[PDB]
Amino acid sequence: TTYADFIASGRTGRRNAIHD
Amino acid sequence: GHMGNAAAAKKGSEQESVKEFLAKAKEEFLKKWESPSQNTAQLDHFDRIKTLGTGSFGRVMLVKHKETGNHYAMKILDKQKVVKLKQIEHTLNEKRILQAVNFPFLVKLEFSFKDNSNLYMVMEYVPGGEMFSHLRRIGRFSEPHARFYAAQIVLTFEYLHSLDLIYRDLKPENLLIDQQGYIQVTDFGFAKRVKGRTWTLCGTPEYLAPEIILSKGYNKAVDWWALGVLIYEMAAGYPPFFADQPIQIYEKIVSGKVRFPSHFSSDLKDLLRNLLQVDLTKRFGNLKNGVNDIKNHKWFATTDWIAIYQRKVEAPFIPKFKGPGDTSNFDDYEEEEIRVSINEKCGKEFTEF
Ligand SMILES: C[C@@H]1CNCCN1S(=O)(=O)c1cccc2cnccc12
Repeated sequence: TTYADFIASGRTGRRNAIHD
Repeated sequence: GHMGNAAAAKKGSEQESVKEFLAKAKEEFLKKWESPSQNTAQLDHFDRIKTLGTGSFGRVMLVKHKETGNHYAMKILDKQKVVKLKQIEHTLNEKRILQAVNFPFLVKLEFSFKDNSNLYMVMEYVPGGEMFSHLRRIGRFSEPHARFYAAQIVLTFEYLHSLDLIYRDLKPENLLIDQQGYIQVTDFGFAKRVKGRTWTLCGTPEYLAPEIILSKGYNKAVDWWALGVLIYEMAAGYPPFFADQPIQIYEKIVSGKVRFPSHFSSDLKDLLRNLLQVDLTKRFGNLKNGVNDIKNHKWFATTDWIAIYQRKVEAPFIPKFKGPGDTSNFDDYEEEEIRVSINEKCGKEFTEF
């Protein structure tokens, strides 16, 4: 599922801005 | 047509009143922008209680004002680290913007000061925590719930853009929920006063507009793209473009393809296709009709914009609140004392703070 793909991305936590 | 005479006259008058409000708000902003405040408190006026958040910038602590007993959120920046990170202009800009703006969904700077080692910005304490945490916990927000938050962002960007401020940092991580369930926007380091175009690569991968990724000159329409990402993520529980690595996210963003959960309403999909529009000549918020294309869209037909501004709408969600100083809606962090050097650091660079 799309939700499963989201979990698989590893980007479910707080996301940093580019400069970091 | 779509509106009878009474409805059309009401909408026309409402849009004219917005213009009148914004003209006065710009006058008030420019007065404060030209004459900022400074040195309105000192460190031993506050007891430090708990760290609420950390970043490369420094940290934000819950503090209690001794004289009044009021709680506040105190942002502490290490001057030497700000310099090493090339963030002098951003830090001075954040403070200058915060002291000059005034809007019910923008956090209020109550005090600022500096000492030998650090810079301090003391803001009202917003006890409900980040939207991010509530969204991941609940999973997704209903369309009425997402719409209540979205309306506040639309009005906030309408205000900021009238002042020629581009925000550039929208995401659930950067939105707090207050005691009445309304939104507070806090971070202005990446905001810029630009009437025309600007060119800096900045933001968060999932929320970047295509024209930023493609290294173009861009304008305030990047904020309306980001609103589209935010509405999508609030209503789905995940953003429209994601992948293992940022370069793969960017390929998706620029492709012009977006897919929706089957539970999205047709009205929501129509709005999102017009906000997540790669073609700038077609993106809502960037057309002749301006913000009105968004505010008058069918998905917002039940929104009473004045009632949202006046905070008279009952919020769909009230965070848990046990009393002043309750920190249960924030994370736990390792505490670290704040040392003040006997020697002033970086005085020249921060002379305007
Ligand atoms: C995520 C937000 C924004 N990014 C920086 C870190 N913070 S914060 O530490 O929560 C924070 C910042 C500003 C004012 C605040 C007022 N009340 C509570 C917390 C506050």
